[PDB]
Amino acid sequence: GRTGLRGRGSLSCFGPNHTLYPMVTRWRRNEDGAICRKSIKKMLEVLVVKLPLSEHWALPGGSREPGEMLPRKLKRILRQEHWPSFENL
Amino acid sequence: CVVVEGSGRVADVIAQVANLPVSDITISLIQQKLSVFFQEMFETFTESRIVEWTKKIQDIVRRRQLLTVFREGKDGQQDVDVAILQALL
Ligand SMILES: Nc1ncnc2c1ncn2[C@@H]1O[C@H](COP(=O)(O)OP(=O)(O)OC[C@H]2O[C@@H](O)[C@H](O)[C@@H]2O)[C@@H](O)[C@H]1O
Repeated sequence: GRTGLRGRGSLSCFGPNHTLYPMVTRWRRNEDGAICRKSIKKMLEVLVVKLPLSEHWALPGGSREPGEMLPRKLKRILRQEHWPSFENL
Repeated sequence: CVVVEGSGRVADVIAQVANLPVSDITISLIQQKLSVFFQEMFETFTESRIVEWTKKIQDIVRRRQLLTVFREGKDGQQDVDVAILQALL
């Protein structure tokens, strides 16, 4: 539809600017190791980042300007260097 | 047998399933209502205990003649006597 602002803005190029948002999920265990329980469903854990000048938690997702290292474009400094390519595999 | 409402763990889970039809008991519904009232030891329940307690609650709420709830009317909070008399009759 319409947004109200003509132009490119702070985005890279026109149209879509393609990016990949990976998410990691795992279960939340009790002191015993069994799954903690809600009223009906269960408890889930995600791994999130907080940047020093974002004041917010967000997903470690990067712009898909590089091919496979776009999660590394989110998480080269975050995850690893060589084992990062292994986890990318 | 008269059960008293608003009292404790087993009393509430019997009193909730009082006027329900006998086929409407689901083994999911049993552990659902169980783990909220047994919230201290809710994780200590296994499936065999759930099916045993479901069978017992089924065979109890079948015989609707021999059971009564106190209902915890709580506006007069009259006596046990008004409950015990109807549970006699
Ligand atoms: N979907 C969104 N929801 C909320 N805020 C957003 C979103 N997308 C972008 N922003 C905000 O827009 C601002 C500019 O976007 P980018 O800088 O392109 O986003 P990013 O590169 O992921 O963040 C860079 C981070 O580095 C710090 O220097 C800066 O404080 C920023 O938090 C950022 O502060 C970011 O918080």
